[PDB]
Amino acid sequence: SGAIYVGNYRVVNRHLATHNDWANLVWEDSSRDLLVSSTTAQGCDTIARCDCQTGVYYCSSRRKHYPVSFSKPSLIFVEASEYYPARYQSHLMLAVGHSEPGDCGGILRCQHGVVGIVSTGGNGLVGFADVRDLLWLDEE
Ligand SMILES: C[C@@H](Cc1cocn1)NC(=O)c1nn(C)c2ccccc12
Ligand SMILES: [Zn+2]
Repeated sequence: SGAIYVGNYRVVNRHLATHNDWANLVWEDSSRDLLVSSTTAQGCDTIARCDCQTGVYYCSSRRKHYPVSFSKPSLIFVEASEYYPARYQSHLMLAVGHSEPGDCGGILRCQHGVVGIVSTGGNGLVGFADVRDLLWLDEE
């Protein structure tokens, strides 16, 4: 589990969105595994605006933050899970790192701020849904 709290937005994995998220919906995209809802309180996270390929992510199944090198956001075929059939996921970045299904929502960050959240994984890989292109998260 986990979310990004920037401005009056909450960014979560679409597959982990709650009824309150759907009832306060700002934007969602199944191909990216992302959903954004509105919040009453202002958040403290800031979004990175860059093309870094090194950063650190939080792994709840180890209670640890790990440094990683990761690929650029791309269209990748992801195997089936209980939340989606096997399909192409867009804006996804891969790295070598430990992960388990409940690690989704952990933040990946670089020197500039938050880069994205854990979305996919297995066999020593972890995949992150990028948010750096969502410029509107910084205003309104
Ligand atoms: C919960 C789904 C969401 C999903 C996105 O694309 C399709 N399904 N993801 C997973 O199944 C999953 N995520 N991580 C971090 C893993 C690590 C090891 C094994 C499985 C996974
Ligand atoms: Zn950066």
